[PDB]
Amino acid sequence: CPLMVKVLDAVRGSPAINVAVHVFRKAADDTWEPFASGKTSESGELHGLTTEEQFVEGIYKVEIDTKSYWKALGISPFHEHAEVVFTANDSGPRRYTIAALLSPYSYSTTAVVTN
Amino acid sequence: CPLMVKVLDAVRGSPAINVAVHVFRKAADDTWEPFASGKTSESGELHGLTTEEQFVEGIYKVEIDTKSYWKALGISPFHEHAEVVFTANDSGPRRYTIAALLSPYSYSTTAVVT
Amino acid sequence: CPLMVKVLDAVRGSPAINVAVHVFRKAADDTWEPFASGKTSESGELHGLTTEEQFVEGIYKVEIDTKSYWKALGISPFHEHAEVVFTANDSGPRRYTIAALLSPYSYSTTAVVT
Amino acid sequence: CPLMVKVLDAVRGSPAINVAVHVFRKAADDTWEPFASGKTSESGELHGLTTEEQFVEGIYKVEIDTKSYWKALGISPFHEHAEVVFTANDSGPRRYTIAALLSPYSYSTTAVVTN
Ligand SMILES: O=C(O)c1ccccc1Nc1ccccc1C(F)(F)F
Repeated sequence: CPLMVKVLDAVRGSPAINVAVHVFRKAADDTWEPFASGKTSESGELHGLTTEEQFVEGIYKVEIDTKSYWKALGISPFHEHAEVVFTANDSGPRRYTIAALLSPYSYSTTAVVTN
Repeated sequence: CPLMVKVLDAVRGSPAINVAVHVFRKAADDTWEPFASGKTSESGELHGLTTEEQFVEGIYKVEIDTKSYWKALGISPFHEHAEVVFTANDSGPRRYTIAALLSPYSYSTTAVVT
Repeated sequence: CPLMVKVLDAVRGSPAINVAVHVFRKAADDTWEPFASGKTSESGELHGLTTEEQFVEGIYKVEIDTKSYWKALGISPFHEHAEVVFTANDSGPRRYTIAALLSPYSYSTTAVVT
Repeated sequence: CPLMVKVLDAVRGSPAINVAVHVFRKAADDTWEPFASGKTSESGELHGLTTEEQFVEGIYKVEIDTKSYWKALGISPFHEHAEVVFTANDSGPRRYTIAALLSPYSYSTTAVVTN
C-alpha cells in the first residue's frame, strides 16, 4: 500500500469514518486528473487507493471532504475541504501515509514517508 | 481589514517571515481567479489584502507558498504549498483571520472569525 | 511583557475567552511554586503576567484550565488541562508567546520567541 | 492493550523512535506515583504499558520526554517534555490511544477512545 490516508476527529476523539477522499495527479497540461478515490473505514483509514506500478512520480493532490463530514454531524465547518498537495516518488518509490486531524475550524495534517 | 493571514514557524519558534500568499476567489465558471496576494511581514502577518467592499460572499482559496519558505531555510518540505479553502458567509459583521503553523512535513491551520 | 499567553477555540473558530491560566516556576526543591495567574481576555489573550525583572531564568509551567472551558460550553473534554513546561533561557532580549489551539479531545501548542 | 502511545516527528515525516514515556497515576494524596514506562518502537508506538486489570479508574499523566528526543537530533527544543493528563475509565474500561505530533517549538496531541 503505497498511499494511505488516515483521518481522525478531534471533537469526538475517534477515527473520522466515511470521509470521502479524492486523489488527483497533475497532468502534463497542469490540470488535475482523477487518480483514485474512496471513503475512510471504521478505523478512519483508507487503503488500496493505488498500486506501486500505477503510483508514478508526479504531483498529487489528496482532497478530504471535511465539509460533508461535519455537516453530517450537525456542525457548521469553516473549510470546504482539506487539501494536501505533494510531489511523490521523485527519488524512487516511497510509501506515503497522509494523516489529518479534524476540528470544525481547524485541521492539522502530517505525512509519514517510508522506504 | 476583513481578511488577515498569519503564519508561524514550528521549527524555529518564530513568525514565518516573507512567506508568499495568494488569495483566489472562485469564479462563476468554477475557476480560481486572482483576488489578492502579498508576503507576510516581520510579525508573520499579512494585512490589507482586501476591503469590506471588495470582499463579497463567495468561495475563497488562500494559498501559502510553504515550499519556498522551507527551501530558503535549507529544509526539504513535504508539501508543495498549504491551501485553505473556505466560504465567506458575510452574515453579520465578521473579520477573518487565517492562521497556519508550519513544520517541514506538517502544518496546522485554523480560522478565527470575530 | 516578557510572557504572554494566547488561547484559541478550534470548534467555534474564536478566541478562547475567560480561560484560567496558572503559571508556576520550579523551585530549588523541585517543587512548583505559584508565579502568576489570570484569565484570557475577549481576544483570548493574557498579558501582564510578569515583568522582565521578575521573570528570571528557570523552568516554568503554564497550566491552561481547558477542562473548565469546555464544561462551560457543554462539551465533555478529554484532558484535565493543558500544560506547557519550558525553560526560560534569557540569553538575549526575548519575549515569550505561548499559544494553544483547543479542541475537546486535542490541543496544539506552540511557542513564539522573539 | 488499554493504553497505547504513538509519537510522530513533524520535521522528518517519520515515527518518533526511542522516545521515553512515563505514565503516572494520581495517588490518594494528590501525588503522582509511577504507573508504567517505556520507549516508542520503530513504528513510533508504545504498547504493553498496562493491563485491563491494572488500569483502574483514576487520573493519569503521560509524560513524553520530547526534550531528549530533539537533543539527540541536534535540535534545541522549547519544551521540557509533553504532558497529557486525563481521567480514565471513569465510566467503565475504555481503550486509549494517546498520540502526539512533535516539532521543536510545538506539539499537538489527540486522544482516540474506544470501547
Ligand atoms: O501562536 C500564535 O501566537 C497565534 C496567534 C493568532 C492566531 C493563531 C496563532 N497560532 C496557531 C496557528 C495555527 C494553528 C495553531 C496555533 C496555536 F497552537 F498556536 F494556537
